[PDB]
Amino acid sequence: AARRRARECAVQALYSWQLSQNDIADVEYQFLAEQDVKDVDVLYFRELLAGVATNTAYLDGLMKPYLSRLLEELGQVEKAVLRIALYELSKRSDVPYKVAINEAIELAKSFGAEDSHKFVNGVLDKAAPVIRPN
RNA sequence: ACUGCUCUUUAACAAUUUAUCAGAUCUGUGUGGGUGGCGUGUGGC
Repeated sequence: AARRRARECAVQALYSWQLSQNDIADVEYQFLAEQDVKDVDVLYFRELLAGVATNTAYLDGLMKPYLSRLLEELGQVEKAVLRIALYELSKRSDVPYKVAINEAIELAKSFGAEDSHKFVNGVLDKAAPVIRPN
């Protein structure tokens, strides 16, 4: 509710970030200004704002040859969701493959484009090597 | 400590009923166009 789902409490921010292209600090500023969210540990809020570090590219660079399609064609919602889910394990190292990927599959159902989970799960099998000591 | 372990490689068609051989006008700036009603009073004839 609070710890894990925290991600999907602020993927909006990510989305808006990946659409606004402004200062991420002001991004979280306007986001917390939008509503008082209590299903998120503010430490995970700081993680989400830390999810700006350039390895973002690298994590899509992680799958850059491991892609079924192009990158920009992956919608901004999928872009942000997958980018933060890989920011868990590509630079932040929060949890193993099963836990974080169950998260990335369950907490994108109220945002996906009616089929997002199939492709994110089929391409996220790259999450197995990124933590090989699974 | 003590709600939280993969669901498995992206949108997912409406179009529809004789019938066919396709079957000259692109003007104006000539110009009229850019204080009274009523009442009362007075006086006159």
